[PDB]
Amino acid sequence: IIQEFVPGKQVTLAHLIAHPGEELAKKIGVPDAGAIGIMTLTPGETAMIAGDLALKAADVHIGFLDRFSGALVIYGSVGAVEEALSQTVSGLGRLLNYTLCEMTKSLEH
Amino acid sequence: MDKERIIQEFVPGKQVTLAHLIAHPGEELAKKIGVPDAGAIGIMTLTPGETAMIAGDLALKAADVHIGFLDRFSGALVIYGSVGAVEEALSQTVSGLGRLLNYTLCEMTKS
Amino acid sequence: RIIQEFVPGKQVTLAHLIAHPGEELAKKIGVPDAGAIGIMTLTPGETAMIAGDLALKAADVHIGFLDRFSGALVIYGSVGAVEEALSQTVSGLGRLLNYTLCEMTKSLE
Amino acid sequence: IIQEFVPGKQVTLAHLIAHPGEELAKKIGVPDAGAIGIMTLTPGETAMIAGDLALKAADVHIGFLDRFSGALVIYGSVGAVEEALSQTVSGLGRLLNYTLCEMTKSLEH
Amino acid sequence: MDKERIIQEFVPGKQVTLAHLIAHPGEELAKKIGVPDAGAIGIMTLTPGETAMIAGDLALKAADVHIGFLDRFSGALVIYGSVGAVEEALSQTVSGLGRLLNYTLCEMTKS
Amino acid sequence: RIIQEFVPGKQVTLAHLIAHPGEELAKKIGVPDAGAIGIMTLTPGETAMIAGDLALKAADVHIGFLDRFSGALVIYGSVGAVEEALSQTVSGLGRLLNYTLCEMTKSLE
Ligand SMILES: [Cl-]
Ligand SMILES: [Cl-]
Repeated sequence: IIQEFVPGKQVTLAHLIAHPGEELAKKIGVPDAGAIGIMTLTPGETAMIAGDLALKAADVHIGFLDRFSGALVIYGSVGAVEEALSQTVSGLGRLLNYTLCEMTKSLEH
Repeated sequence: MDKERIIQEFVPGKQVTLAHLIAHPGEELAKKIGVPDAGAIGIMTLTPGETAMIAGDLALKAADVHIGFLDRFSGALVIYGSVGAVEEALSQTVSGLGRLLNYTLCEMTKS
Repeated sequence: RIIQEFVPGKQVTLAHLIAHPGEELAKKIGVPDAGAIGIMTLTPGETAMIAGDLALKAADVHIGFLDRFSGALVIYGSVGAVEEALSQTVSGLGRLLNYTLCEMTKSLE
Repeated sequence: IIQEFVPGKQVTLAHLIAHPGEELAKKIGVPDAGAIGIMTLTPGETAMIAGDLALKAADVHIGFLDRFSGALVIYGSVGAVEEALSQTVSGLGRLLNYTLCEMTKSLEH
Repeated sequence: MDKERIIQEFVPGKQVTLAHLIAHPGEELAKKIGVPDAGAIGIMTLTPGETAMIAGDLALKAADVHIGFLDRFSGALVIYGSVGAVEEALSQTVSGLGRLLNYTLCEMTKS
Repeated sequence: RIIQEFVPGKQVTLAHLIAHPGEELAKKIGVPDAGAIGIMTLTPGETAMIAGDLALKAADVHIGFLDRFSGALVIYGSVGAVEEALSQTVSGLGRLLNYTLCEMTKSLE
């Protein structure tokens, strides 16, 4: 039989990369910051909503925001990126009842 | 052994997944989204994706908003204007899709 | 484990008769102040033109809305004409093209 | 468990509309021709391949060709559109092993 | 009763579905596809869609072809050039995706 | 009948060690004439940067290829370094982020 589909509302991951470094940062065209934070979101348009939440949560900036894939990549100090990721995931839960993920981190060194 | 392949038919459901008002997006976010800075940006996700065209027309007729972009393949509709205008456009677009085309609807949400 | 090869289904998802919409509702929908309005949705969306042709060939109706890709068709005319157009279009899509079909629905105020 | 997916190669329909008429033709932005032929194809890029096969099969022209949906809409005389549809479906089968459909028609009147 | 909703995880397979040479497309078709008239147009479909970027780079390095368009969301790659160049680019792109990235491959086909 | 709400899975689909590629193969791939090349593919594609960081943090490797969206990562360095980077990256994606994992594969000529 025909299967009917719609997008789910999900944060697939929300990951803090501490001190990614020059090589990695250049490859993805983001500043060589203290941290880069990456979120994968469904539907893809969520990246626009998440970008707003991140910017208002902490002193971070947007590396890139892609409505197609749903990727949101932010950068700034390690503490600011951690706070922005945490508040963005929690806000998507509170405002829009997203299925959430745990905040994960890759430490410096 | 290679995985078995099976042909599967799929149809999109008729659903508005997001209808969200971003109040006071700021310059950085507006530039990254790729629309002019405005009082508000409205974000909709439509399934089937092609409903974005009808949704854009409903939005324009409801209030003094502008189309940022409309993507019939991904199902995105992004509008901008005043907070009040964007709110009204989102509300009336969702209502219209429900009333006239029997869409499953989401709540109108706001940041 | 299997690999699913995705292909589109053919489905009529709405086939609705609005008997005597009246001046205000006709204006809202964007059609003349007709005896009836008929609203159909189907997928694939580009096949709305197929439904449009079947409706026109079936009865003395006119097209209020049809485009290339939306999968929505709005027709208008007398109640009998719109009823016949909807009935023959749904039946035709099922018989000729093996669409999965919804029930006809109607509103009268 | 995670479901893995890829596109299938399918002609979902291949439909000849004889004498669609001014109203329908204007709505879809195609000339008011003797016939309009519509094919739905997966993957969507197939519409580009099908367009070539149709144009070389008969004296038809392309109304529109959409790589996103996979729609191919052609126009011309009833006989030319019938031949182009028939040869396009058969060619996709021979050249690319597409899953095919039956050719369908909506008659004049 | 409303239909039950179930969240389902999906992943794209790694597959080249089409790698097709359109010889002598003609002016009408080239215009509708939206590329210059050339001796040939090459059409590829990639899954995951994002592989279109790597595929375009493989194509350019293999032969004197040009990118018509490359769509990382739909998985489309459309190239153009001489029949010989397009044939070589399609062949080497498919081969490279298989050899280096373990893609499931289609046959190189031609009209 | 059910409505499926689609969300992306997390999967590592290739994790391959090429020991002593040699001058010609290194040039073909586009990296220095290193002791080893490591090739990974994963989805969602934008998460290649996560793998890149884990690889760099794990061992003395360099990134030959990484971009924003492709889901492909190429690293290079000594055989031991590339082996360690691949092993720790695959393990890390599984443990930290609950990716579904493939087996490590290797080629030596
Ligand atoms: Cl910083
Ligand atoms: Cl004609």
